[PDB]
Amino acid sequence: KEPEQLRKLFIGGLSFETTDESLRSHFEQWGTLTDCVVMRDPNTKRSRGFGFVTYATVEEVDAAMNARPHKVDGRVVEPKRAVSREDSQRPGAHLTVKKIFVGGIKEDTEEHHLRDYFEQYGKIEVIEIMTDKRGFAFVTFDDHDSVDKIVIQKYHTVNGHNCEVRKALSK
Amino acid sequence: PKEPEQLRKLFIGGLSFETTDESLRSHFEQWGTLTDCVVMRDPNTKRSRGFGFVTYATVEEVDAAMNARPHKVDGRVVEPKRAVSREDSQRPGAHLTVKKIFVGGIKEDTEEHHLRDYFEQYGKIEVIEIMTDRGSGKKRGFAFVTFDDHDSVDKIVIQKYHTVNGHNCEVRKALSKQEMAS
RNA sequence: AGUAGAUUAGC
RNA sequence: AGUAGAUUAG
Repeated sequence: KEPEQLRKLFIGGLSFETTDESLRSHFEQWGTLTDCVVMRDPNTKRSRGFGFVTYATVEEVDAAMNARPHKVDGRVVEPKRAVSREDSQRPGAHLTVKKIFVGGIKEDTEEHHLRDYFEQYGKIEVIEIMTDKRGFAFVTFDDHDSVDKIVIQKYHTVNGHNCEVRKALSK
Repeated sequence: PKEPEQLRKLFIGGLSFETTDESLRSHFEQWGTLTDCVVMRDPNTKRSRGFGFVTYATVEEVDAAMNARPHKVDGRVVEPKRAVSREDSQRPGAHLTVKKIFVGGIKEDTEEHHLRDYFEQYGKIEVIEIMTDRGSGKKRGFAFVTFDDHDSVDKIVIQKYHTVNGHNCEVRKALSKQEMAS
């Protein structure tokens, strides 16, 4: 089957009223839910303002993301690809961005190589190979979910060779 | 439509210093087609650095090569391992040989057969141990699995996600009680 | 002494 | 409390 982590969305900005039951009845419009939970404060039992929805298939996850915007219990909420507990500890893991850093490209790698591999994740806006070639490049998408789909994957083969993918940064 | 290059690549450690790209190739193409084969050399001396990489066309061929250990290349037994990505190679101890993994993030209803059901596919299991807290009696949220061949572990840690009992869980090479307090 | 690729952070 | 799951080191 497909790994649980790839079938899970993080839902940001929940209302205090939002429950496992209310969250479920909304997001089950886009598929079957293997799990649906609001994270609550262990001591107060207040909602902590976010939850998780898990579909049976990644297709259903994709459908829910394609049906943005999402309003739950009177509140616009923010669904994003669920970053694993391990990757969540890395700085910038949770930023909403449209641009990725691509490092480890070989010297004969051209722009159409990068386009051929990254098209599958979403509409590409801009590709820029760094010149001085220094072995890295930048790709800009029009939808942050395109980036999120990319960084939850481990390997990326461009022109027959692995390369590392990171969210592009401000500093 | 291939399989990622990183999963098709083996690190070959301990090469004879006379081994070349071609001699390394003629040995390892006995187990399949090689999309690449290289001896790593020092940039200034051009001398061999004592290790290389071979990449097969399919991971199936990688498995065949690993199942044919030991491998003697140009008179010397070499040590082939799953090629750890440059990114993962930067963390301490990434290349140490272990048969035992730490498994963290298992739910309270996760049983011993759940762990065995998922990890069997990587190799013969020797020992599974779910950690229960003394003084409380219930599960602590992690476990340990011991395999019979380190390559089983190496095949596990080059994958990203591991769904045990319907939930993701993290896998790390196990360190000793001493090594951890440090 | 030894078996981890290093041209993987933009003007 | 209010947008990252600490029951993830024996």
